[PDB]
Amino acid sequence: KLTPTGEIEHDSVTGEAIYEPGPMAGVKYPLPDDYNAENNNSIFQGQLPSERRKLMSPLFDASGTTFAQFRDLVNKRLKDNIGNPRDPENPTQVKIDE
Amino acid sequence: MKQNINIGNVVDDGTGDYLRKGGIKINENFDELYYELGDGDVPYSAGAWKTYNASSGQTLTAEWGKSYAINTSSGR
Amino acid sequence: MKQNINIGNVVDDGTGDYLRKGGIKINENFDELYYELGDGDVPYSAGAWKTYNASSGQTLTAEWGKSYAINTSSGRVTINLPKGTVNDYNKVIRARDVFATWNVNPVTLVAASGDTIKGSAVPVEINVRFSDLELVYCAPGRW
Amino acid sequence: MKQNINIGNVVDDGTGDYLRKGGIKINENFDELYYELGDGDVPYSAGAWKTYNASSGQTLTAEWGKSYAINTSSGRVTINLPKGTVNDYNKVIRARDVFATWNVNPVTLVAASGDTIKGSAVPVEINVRFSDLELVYCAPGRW
Amino acid sequence: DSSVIYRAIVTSKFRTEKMLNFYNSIGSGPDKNTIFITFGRSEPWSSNENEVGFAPPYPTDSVLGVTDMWTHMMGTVKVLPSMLDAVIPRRDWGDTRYPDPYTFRINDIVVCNSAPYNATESGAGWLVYRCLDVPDTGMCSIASLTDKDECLKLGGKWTPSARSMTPPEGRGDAEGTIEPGDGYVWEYLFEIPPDVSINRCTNEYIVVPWPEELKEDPTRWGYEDNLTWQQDDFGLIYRVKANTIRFKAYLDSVYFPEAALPGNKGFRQISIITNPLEAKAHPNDPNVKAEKDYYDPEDLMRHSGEMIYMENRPPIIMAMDQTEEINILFTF
Amino acid sequence: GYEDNLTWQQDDFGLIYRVKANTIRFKAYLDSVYFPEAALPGNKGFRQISIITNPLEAKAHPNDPNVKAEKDYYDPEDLMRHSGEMIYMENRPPIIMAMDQTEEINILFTF
Repeated sequence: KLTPTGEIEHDSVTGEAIYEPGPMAGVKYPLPDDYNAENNNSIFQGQLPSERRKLMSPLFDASGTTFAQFRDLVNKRLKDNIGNPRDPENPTQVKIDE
Repeated sequence: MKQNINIGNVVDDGTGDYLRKGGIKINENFDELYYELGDGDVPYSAGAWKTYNASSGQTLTAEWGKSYAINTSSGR
Repeated sequence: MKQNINIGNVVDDGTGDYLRKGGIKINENFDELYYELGDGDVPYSAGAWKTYNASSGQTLTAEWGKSYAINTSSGRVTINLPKGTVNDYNKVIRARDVFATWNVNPVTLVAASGDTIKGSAVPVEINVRFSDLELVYCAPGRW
Repeated sequence: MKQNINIGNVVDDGTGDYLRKGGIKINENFDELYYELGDGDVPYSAGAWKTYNASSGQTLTAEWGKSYAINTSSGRVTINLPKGTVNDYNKVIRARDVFATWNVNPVTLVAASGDTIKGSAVPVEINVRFSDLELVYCAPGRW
Repeated sequence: DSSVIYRAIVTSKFRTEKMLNFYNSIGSGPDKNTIFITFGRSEPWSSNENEVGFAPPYPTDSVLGVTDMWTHMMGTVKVLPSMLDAVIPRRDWGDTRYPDPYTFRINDIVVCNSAPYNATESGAGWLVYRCLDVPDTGMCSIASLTDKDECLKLGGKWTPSARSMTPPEGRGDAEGTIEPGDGYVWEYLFEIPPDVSINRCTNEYIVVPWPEELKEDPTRWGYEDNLTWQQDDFGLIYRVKANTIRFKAYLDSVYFPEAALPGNKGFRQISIITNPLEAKAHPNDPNVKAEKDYYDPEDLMRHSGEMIYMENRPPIIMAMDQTEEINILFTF
Repeated sequence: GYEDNLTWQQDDFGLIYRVKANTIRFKAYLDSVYFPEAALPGNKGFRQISIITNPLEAKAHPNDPNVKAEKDYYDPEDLMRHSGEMIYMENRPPIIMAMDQTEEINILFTF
């Protein structure tokens, strides 16, 4: 939706704004044919592969990343099954004693 | 005026950054300058061109200075 | 200094943007334009801002400009910093804020090696500029 | 110049922000940090500092200024650098940087086109007053 | 159900720390709680009180249940840290008045050396031993199995079918083995000086020292000698897995201003409150936290501090003899 | 935001009681930067995630005085194996713990 993290919430659930998928999937693009300033080995491996294997990285080309903090991955979250009224519905994990 | 953060570095993929923390720094850097000369500036080097344009009142008010005219037509 | 880099793709979704690499750029800007005034802090923009406080030591030193002692009553001063003589500083004296018998001396906050060891100063001169102090450190009433 | 927008903030995992629009704000922290200060910077902070070598023709201009050597024995030189209807320049010259007969000369690094072939600048003048500007090219010692 | 599942249990050592947290929480300055014992309730309830059974009014934790309490409070006593003590279940070796005198589970702390039927060393000391192993015979624990070791894997609690002759005799770990004779491998852990045992230890529980009194000498506690890979391992309150604490005070210490009432009519309900403020004449005064030693409950502000425990009991009239004792043993 | 409450001066400030909080959780940030070893392409971080209390430093050579351990993200070595007492236990079979992905552990007690 709009500019400023477009269409803040729906106001129905309040909180943070919705996210549309946008450009979906494909190659990771070749990178600027080097991508490695010194061609260094960075943390057990060279810079050209890995050294940034993360599927989620800020491009400056979108407002998805905001600032500071971190982005939380909500697809995988270990969910307390039994708890307060709120609860995460269908739970991800369960504690079963001996 | 030289007290500002370095704001992290690109070594390989690596780790230590602050990885978007640095705004609170990045701000101070800007926040150094735009407030270091902040209520004022240098008028002379940028206060030259404009008045080569018309004689109009050309407000320089309440900071720096503006219109040197550097050319003919009425001097403003 | 007219050399500065604007960091990468500026707009919207895209596959274009800078590799997180940018900050390296944005790293440099603050460097360069810090090397603008390496130590330097002029008063002149703020020149009369500071000293209004009582009996201010008002250290502008090593580089900075400071002071008025605007409303005076100040019995004011200014300060020095030690040697190293890279020829940078500024100082606002009694500046454009109307001076009075509060006066000051460059010796009257802390001398370090500076001020040339000369002492006191005269009453309200304010109009126009009273003093520039000196770059580096060692200096009398500044020429 | 007090014009720059602060790019918002962080907030942990995050809510609202740039959304990659930060530099498109942040780059503007550079403009009024350049095109207000863009070309002529302040030499006389770092503009006595570069002549510590000899009579060499080190040419500081096209922005600010450099060479007072801080020292005698420099046989100091100078250039005003080119022409062309700019209006932007200055320097510290000797000032607190003390040169005995080292002088400096607007010739000495080959002023060339403008300047009216007027010789140099003072020998040891060092303390107090200074060789200041060449507006565009042109100075006959415009101090 | 298909999801990640994690199986987690808090360790028993958590409790003993929590116990060690309640201790040290008693002190004069702020952030150190101060506990009081309260009695009160002079007026009898109903007429069936003084009979058998019949139960008291069951106490409630609401605001109404607190308000009346402060109206009936006869007297209070301040608990000093000295009169609080750690305690553990005591199994006297070879005593016939408690189950399994001659047999012992895999790890069970057992005091010996007190009373004649166990002798071991002299010079008293009330020695204590953990028992690291047992003879292997006799069917034990889950299902059937047969042999000890296999019964020790797959959990299990093995009970020796052979009486253990003689008490543990030594000063150092694993005193068994090293001889064709039977017995099993008790492990010395500390000692109880005779002076403390006549006071601080009842016959249900034996004291184990706070990791303080072990300083300002260890020797009194027979801990003066130990393996100690660490410089100290000083507090052994963790070694025993001491799960509980015990309070003791003489009713002559509690303060009754009236002094003829508690004797004539008993205190029917006891409650312990925390952090009372001193008497304030009007709400013109700053809040102060209660100190000194006695506090006639008139000097306590109403609802001044929070109360962790209420008891309601039949009259428990008290004689003025200089010995009768409070107990109130906490299980933390 | 107090001083609206006259019942405050009744029982000092504080109020964790009036809410009847009766539960405590603490959390911890596990950043693969602090443990660059371990965090390599393939680390599987299999179960075991404990808690503990009051550990101690390596001590250098064993004879010495001993210090309470105040510095964050101690490596397993330097801890005097089995220093302090283990206050909690858990087993979560994989987890992941890849580099650059921080880890946030929430554990909730009623004590």
